[PDB]
Amino acid sequence: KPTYQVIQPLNGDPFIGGLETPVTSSPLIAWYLSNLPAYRTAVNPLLRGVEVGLAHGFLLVGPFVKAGPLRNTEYAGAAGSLAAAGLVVILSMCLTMYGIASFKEGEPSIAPALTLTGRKKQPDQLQSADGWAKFTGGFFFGGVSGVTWACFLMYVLDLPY
Amino acid sequence: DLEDIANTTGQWDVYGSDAPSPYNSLQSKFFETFAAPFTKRGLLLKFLILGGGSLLTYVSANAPQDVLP
Amino acid sequence: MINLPSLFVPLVGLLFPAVAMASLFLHVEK
Amino acid sequence: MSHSVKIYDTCIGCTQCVRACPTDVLEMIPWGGCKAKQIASAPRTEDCVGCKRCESACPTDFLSVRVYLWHETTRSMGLAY
Amino acid sequence: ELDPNTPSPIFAGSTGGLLRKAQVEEFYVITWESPKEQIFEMPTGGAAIMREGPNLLKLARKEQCLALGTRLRSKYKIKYQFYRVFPSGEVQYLHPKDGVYPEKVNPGRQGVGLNMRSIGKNVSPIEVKFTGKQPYDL
Amino acid sequence: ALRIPRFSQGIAQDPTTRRIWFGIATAHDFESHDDITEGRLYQNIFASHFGQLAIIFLWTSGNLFHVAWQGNF
Ligand code: CLA
Ligand code: CLA
Ligand SMILES: CC1=C(/C=C/C(C)=C\C=CC(/C)=C/C=C/C=C(C)/C=C/C=C(C)/C=C/C2=C(C)CCCC2(C)C)C(C)(C)CCC1
Ligand SMILES: CCCCCCCCCCCCO[C@H]1O[C@H](CO)[C@@H](O[C@H]2O[C@H](CO)[C@@H](O)[C@H](O)[C@H]2O)[C@H](O)[C@H]1O
Ligand code: SF4
Ligand code: SF4
Repeated sequence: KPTYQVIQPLNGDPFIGGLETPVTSSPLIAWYLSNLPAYRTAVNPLLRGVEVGLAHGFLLVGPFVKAGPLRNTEYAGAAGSLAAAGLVVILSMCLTMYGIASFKEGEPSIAPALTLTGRKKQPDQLQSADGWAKFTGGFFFGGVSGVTWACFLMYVLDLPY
Repeated sequence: DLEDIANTTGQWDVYGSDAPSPYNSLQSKFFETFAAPFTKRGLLLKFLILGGGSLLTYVSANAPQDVLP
Repeated sequence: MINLPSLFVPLVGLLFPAVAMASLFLHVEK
Repeated sequence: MSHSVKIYDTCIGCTQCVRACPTDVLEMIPWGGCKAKQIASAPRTEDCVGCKRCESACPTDFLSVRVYLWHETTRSMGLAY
Repeated sequence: ELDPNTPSPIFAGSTGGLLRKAQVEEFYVITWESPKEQIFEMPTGGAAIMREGPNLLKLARKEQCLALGTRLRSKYKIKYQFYRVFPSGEVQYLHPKDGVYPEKVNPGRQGVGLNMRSIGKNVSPIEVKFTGKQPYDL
Repeated sequence: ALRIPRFSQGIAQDPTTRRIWFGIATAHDFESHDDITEGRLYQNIFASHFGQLAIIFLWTSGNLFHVAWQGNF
């Protein structure tokens, strides 16, 4: 109702930064981002893995199939996979050996729901190594794969321009 | 008092942190173990960095009749 | 077969690096 | 050492002499006779960063301190963050 | 926070102080007295007001929160007071302890000033080779 | 906030990046860094530069080995 929320710097105390303006916390945005790993950890990291792998997947094509090193390809193995089914791979363990900055070793299974979560102190960590696996495992099958309905999609194209 | 409109529906209000969408499409365990071997992750990565990276580079460099540098 | 001695620049200038940039991220942790 | 820079002098009087330096130096610990009788070189130094604001003022007549600590926490440099 | 809103040291916004490393490790915070409603200077670039409560602002790191003095004693007041908050409790009772005002006498506490030998002719370099049996761990 | 670099100690639990650089450039300063004795040191430069002569022959070898099958002689 007010001048802009009940007017506030942060959630509350103004001695943390964030300076909650728009571009920060307008219900216009903060909802365009929480089926995913923004505020709350849906299901485990398991599945988010491939919508992440895949979406980021069929990117990196015209970047390296239309800006490729000697470009506009007449090779049936480009306008798609070619190599870049390398990036996802050079970085699908650019990750795994960051989940070695995560260990914390468990197995609860709580992607099913119980009592309206919080995951509470959900900030900081509180996602152990046996989580960051099933994500960067979702990554490979999201990266490699997400590279082919790029490729596989013929190409009808416009522009332009 | 007409513009005292009793806040034309309060809302409740604050929706929530509560509850402005259900969740994630039911597509899941339609990958259960499907693609495992990072879902058998129980000791790996050393395997995929000789394997994958000896076949992004073994045949990837070699070639039967140049099309040279 | 004809004309094929190209593996000792990636296994070195490429893959050997992969190893240690990975591996030696032992400096961070192991 | 881990914060070991010597500003000592001989007067260790601290009036129109020296005070400046974030926390580190809770002295006035009068040794049994040294004129305005307050002495030594520090208190418990495991607290703050690495100034030489430490002299800049009130004698050390010799050296004056600076960084020499090496073993160096973070709290011991602003940035652990 | 709000459901508990216990404030004292007015501000509004700011991209200055406190961020991630004051939970995951240590905390640090200053407290004070004051007469009547007065506008101050601030660490972190900004600037606000006073009146009371505890007058208890929390601060990122302790070099930051004594500079209320390096000006916040060119603006009246005996009393200003900063402690050390953890993510759980104590040991390091920061402006607590005994007496206060660095330049008095109750006890002596630490300090020393000497090493082995004093400032005198240490043209004498580094002596023994570092070896587990002759008093050079101090 | 863990413990790492296996020789120094002040360096070893320094939370920044100095942790790294300063690791990779105290290595060769044997005389006085944690691990050392006038007995250690000496020998710790001795089987060091036996790690020398050693690297001078993997140089010279290859010098004579990119030459013998191509590289006119
Ligand atoms: C790539 C990035 C770079 C980075 C790291 C940042 C980082 C930041 N910016 Mg920022 N900014 C950038 C580029 C960047 N900016 C550019 C180019 C502009 C235009 C001048 C701005 C204008 C801007 C403003 C006005 C503000 C910030 C703020 C911030 C801070 C917090 C805001 C936030 O994260 O909300 C979360 C952000 C989102 C949820 C982004 C969602 C938008 C997506 C979905 C766009 C999708 C595009 C769509 C498909 C079509 C567009 C096509 C094309 C034209 C782009 C953060 C430090 C805020 C700040 O100062 O700190 C509090 C402040 O409000 N920025
Ligand atoms: C324009 C150019 C320029 C040039 C020609 C150089 C040249 C040099 N710089 Mg340098 N530098 C530059 C700009 C430049 N710099 C700039 C702009 C900055 C910052 C403003 C620096 C900051 C800098 C620093 C701090 C240092 C140097 C050093 C050096 C020297 C080290 C050479 C080397 O082979 O290391 C080779 C480098 C590497 C092996 C590291 C790269 C790692 C990458 C490839 C990993 C990629 C991650 C990937 C996504 C992960 C995949 C996973 C896989 C590993 C498993 C060399 C003289 C160093 C030096 O003095 O050494 C004697 C060092 O001190 N530079
Ligand atoms: C988040 C995300 C992601 C990921 C990220 C990551 C995870 C990254 C990582 C990265 C990494 C993980 C990296 C690494 C790097 C490495 C390095 C950089 C290394 C190295 C090195 C070196 C060079 C060494 C040196 C040395 C040492 C240290 C020892 C002694 C001395 C010497 C010299 C030897 C992406 C983007 C994908 C997307 C999605 C989301
Ligand atoms: C490829 C074959 C997949 C079919 C499932 C059988 C083996 C699954 C691999 C895990 C090995 C342990 O076997 C297990 O399988 C079931 C899943 O179907 C388990 O059920 C559960 O186990 C985990 C233990 O924390 C939980 O996170 C999950 O709720 C679930 O996967 C039983 O705890 C056990 O029988
Ligand atoms: S020399 Fe410095 S601080 Fe030392 S005794 Fe005097 S003023 Fe005290
Ligand atoms: S000189 Fe040293 S001890 Fe003194 S204040 Fe500065 S940093 Fe602290």
